[PDB]
Amino acid sequence: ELLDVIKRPVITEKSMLAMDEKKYTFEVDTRANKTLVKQAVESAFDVKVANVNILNVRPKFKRMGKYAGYTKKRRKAIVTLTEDSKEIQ
Amino acid sequence: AIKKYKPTTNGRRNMTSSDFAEITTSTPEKSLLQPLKNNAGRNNNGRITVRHQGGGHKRQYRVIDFKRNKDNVAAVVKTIEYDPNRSANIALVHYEDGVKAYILAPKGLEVGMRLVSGPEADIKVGNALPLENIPVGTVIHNIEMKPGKGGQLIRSAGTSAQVLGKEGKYVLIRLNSGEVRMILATCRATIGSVGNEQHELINIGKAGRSRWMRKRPTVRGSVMNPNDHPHGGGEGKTPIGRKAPVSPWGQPAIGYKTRNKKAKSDKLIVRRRTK
Amino acid sequence: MKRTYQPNKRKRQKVHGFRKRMSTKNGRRVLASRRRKGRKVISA
RNA sequence: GUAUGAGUAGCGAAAGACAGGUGAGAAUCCUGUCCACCGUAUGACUAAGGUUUCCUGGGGAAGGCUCGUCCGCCCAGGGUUAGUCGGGACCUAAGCCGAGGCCGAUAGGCGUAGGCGAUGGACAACAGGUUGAUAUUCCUGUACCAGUUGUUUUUGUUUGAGCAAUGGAGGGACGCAGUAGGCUAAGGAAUGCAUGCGAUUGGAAGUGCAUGUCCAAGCAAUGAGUCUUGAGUAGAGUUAAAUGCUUUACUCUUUAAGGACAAGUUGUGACGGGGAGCGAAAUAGUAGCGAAGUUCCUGACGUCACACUGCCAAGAAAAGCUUCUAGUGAGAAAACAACUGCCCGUACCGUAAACCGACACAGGUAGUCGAGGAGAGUAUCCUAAGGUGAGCGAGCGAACUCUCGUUAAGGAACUCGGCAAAAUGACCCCGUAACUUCGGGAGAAGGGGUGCUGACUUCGGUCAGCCGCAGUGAAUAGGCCCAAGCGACUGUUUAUCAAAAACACAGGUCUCUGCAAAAUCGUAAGAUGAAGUAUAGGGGCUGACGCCUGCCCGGUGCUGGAAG
Repeated sequence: ELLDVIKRPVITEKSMLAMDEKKYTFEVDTRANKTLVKQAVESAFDVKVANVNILNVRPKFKRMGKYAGYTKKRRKAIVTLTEDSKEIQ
Repeated sequence: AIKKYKPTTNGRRNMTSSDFAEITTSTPEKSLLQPLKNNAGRNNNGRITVRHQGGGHKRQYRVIDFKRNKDNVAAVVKTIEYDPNRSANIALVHYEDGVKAYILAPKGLEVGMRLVSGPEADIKVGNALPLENIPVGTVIHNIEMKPGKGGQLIRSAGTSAQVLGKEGKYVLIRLNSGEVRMILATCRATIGSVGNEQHELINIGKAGRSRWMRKRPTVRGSVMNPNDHPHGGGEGKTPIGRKAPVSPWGQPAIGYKTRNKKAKSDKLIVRRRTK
Repeated sequence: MKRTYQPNKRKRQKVHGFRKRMSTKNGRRVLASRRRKGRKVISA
C-alpha cells in the first residue's frame, strides 16, 4: 500500500546536518521494515540503496488543564543515498 | 580393608571408612548413565511425605541388568566400580556380540572371568540359572518374585540365601531374616553372595558426613510442643506419660505387627520369624 | 535491612498478570467482579 | 476551621577564605587562586530497578528543612541509528500447560506423545576519529559469515560428478583439594628525545630538576609445550544395509611412529591514526603542526587449564558438528566481479539526591577493574589517576549532658559482680609443668635483641664507633595463672528483651517391614518411599570415649492361644 509508508520529513538541527551527506530524516509508520522504505523511496523519488536506519520513540507527558496525557509513538527513518539529490524540501 | 584415621582433631577421633582397594577404574561409560533428581520426599503435590530427606551431593544412574536374558553367549567382565546408589559394587560386561551393560558384582569375581547365563549353564559364581536347575544347598541372589521382571529380592551388600528344597511346585527358599517362602519354578537367580561385607563397620563420625549422604536431622519426640507430637508438652524433662509410646500420627511403636491381615502371600509363607 | 516490595517484571506479570486470570474459574470471577465497579485498570 | 504549648525544640555525621563577575537584590550562582577529604574507594564499567529525571534556551508563584539570579523544580524546543553486541527466526535442566486417556455430586484432579521455559550449551569485527547530547550502531581503513546473479574446464543418475536421512554411531560432556612449570599484562629503576637555569646560603651537570618514554582484529609463517600406542588375521552384532561404529580370540609393534590441541612470538595491517609540548586567521588552547619508541629487575588462580597428582561425599541433559548407508537424483564444483541480509533494546542515574525504606533519610543492593612508598597482604598511615568541601549561619567561650586527653599519694577500700576503662599486642632468639584419649596442653609460664655510620664479609652475621629519657620511636596487631559444676566437640535457636545447662550431632538399643513392603499426601486415579530390596527402609528413647547398666510380670498396654 506503499504511500502510507512515509509521512513527513523531520526538520531539526541534526536533520539539516544530515542533508550534507545525502541523508534524510523521514517519519515511517509503525510496523514497517527497512525494505518497504527502500521500495517506497525508490518509487517516489528515483534514488537508490545505501541502506536505511530506523529508530523508535517512547512518548512523554504534557500537562495543560489539570489533565495528564501522553503523546504518540513515532518512528524516524534516516535514509542515505548513493547518486542523486532531493532539492524538494 | 578398613582405615582408622589417627586422631588429630575432635571430628576425626572415631572415623572409619573402606580402603576402596577393590575398584579398578574411576571412569564410567557414557552409554550407561542416566540422570536423577533429589525428590526430598516430595510428591506431585510437593509436600513432605517421608521425612528427613534432601540436601547432599549429586548422582547419576548406572543402568544395571537384573534380568540377564541373553543365553548361550559368554560374557567378559573387566572392571569393578562404585555406586552412590547401592551398598554393593557393579561390573562392566563385554558380551562377544559387542553389547555392554552393568551387572551386580558378587564375591569372588576376578577381572577376566567368563559368566554363562543359560538354563544349561554350570555352577560357579555369577551364573544365571532358573530356580529349577539348581541343586539343594547353594547360595543365591537376584531371586525374582514374578517371572520376567528381573531381580527384586536379595540385592545389597554381603547378604545370602539358601534353597532348602524343592516341591513339584513351588521352590522352598530360606531368605535372610530367617524366613522361608514359596517362589515359582520360572524365576532367575545368580549363584553366590554379594560383594562388600563391611558396610556395618563404618563410623560416619561427623554430622556433616551423614549430611553428605542425603539425610537431615531427626528431632526427638518429647521436645516438640503438644501440637506437633503427642508426646510433647510438660515442664522439665518428662517421662512418656501416655501408655504404649506413640509415633506422631498414632500407631504405637513397640509391638504392632501390621501386615495386611488378608494378604495373598499368607498361603506361601512358612515360619514368619524375625520382623 | 531488606524490606519487602522489591520489584521485578517477570514476577509481577507471571503472578498478577492477565494470562493467569483467564486461566482459572477464579481469575474470571476477579475480572468480572472488577468490571461491575467500572475500574479502568483490570489487571497487569 | 482555629487556638495553647512558643516565636520554644529542631534545621538529618564532614574545612573553608579572599578578589573579580552578573543582577532590583548575594556567605549559599559563575570564574580564578591557595588550602583540605576519600583513594579495595566518595575512582571506572555493566546486570536489575526507575521511566525522560538526558541536552539546549528561558523563569522564579509553590517544592529545596535558611537564602537563591540556581536545580533531579516550572515553560518551550530537541536527542536513543546495528548482518557481527544481549534476546527472537537454534537446543535442553528445575517447573508448568498437557490432544487422546484414567479417576471424580457439579465444579474439576492427575498424566503419555507433543510442547513452553536461562541462571546453562552453540554462534561470523577490530583500532581510531567525530557532536550539545548517540556510537563493536555514524565515517576512516582493513576483515569475516550466509546467500543470489555472469564467468571458470566435468554427463547413463550407474555413480565413475553430487546431495544425502526425522535411522546406524562418534562427539559435544562437566566434582573437590593442592602445590610445581611456561607466557603476557601491569609494576620499578637507569647515562635514549624535549625546555630552562633558579634572586633565600650554595650548585653548569656529573654526582641536575620538570615532563613523555607505544599499537589492534584478521591474514601468512612457527610452537615454550601438552595429550594419546599403532598395525594385521579369523568371526559374532548394529530390527534390512554400510567402507561407519562396537566387540571377542591370535600374531606383532612401543622413550618409536602416526595423530590431536596449544597459550603466545615475528612480518603485514601501518606513508595510518597516538603524543610532551607549540600555536592562530576573526570571537580558541580552536584549527593546524610533533621529538624519543632502549636495557636490566620484580612479575600474576589473567592464559595454557581440569593441564597434572591425590581423594571420596563418585561429580546435568538435548541441539550445533562429523562420518557410513538407506535413499533422492539434467551437472555441480573451485576462482573472479557486482548486489542482498528481517523484528526488539540502546538517553540518563546505577554503594544513589534518579533503586528498596512515606523524606534530597548516618540502613540494604549481585558481577568485573581496582595504582605508589614502606609491607605477607586488598591490613594500617600518607598519596597518583580522578572526585568531592557536605543545603542554615555569625558570636560568646557559664551550669549541665554526651564524645575525647592528662593527674600527686594509695592501688579493688567502689560494687550484686574489676561492668567500664587502664595493662598485653610486631618480627627474631633461649626456654617450657601437672595431666592425657599420645594427636595435644603450647603463642603454656618466664626472659632477652631491634636506631644510624664504617670495616669485615661468600652465605649468615660479627666487630668497632655515634646519639637520645625513650631506637617494631607514629597507626594497625593475645592480659596471665590456680581450682570447680554443666555440656564431649565445630554447629543451631525465640527477625524486634532470653544464645544457654536448650535442640542437633557421631555412637547405642528396642520395634515394624519380603516388595503393589510397612509409612505418608490425596475421595480416587496418581505420587513420595525408590528406579531402592533386610549390611535396606520407617518409628520410640539415650546422646563421644572409659567402667557398668541390680530387683519385681501382681496392675495397665503389646504379642501368642485354643477348650469353655
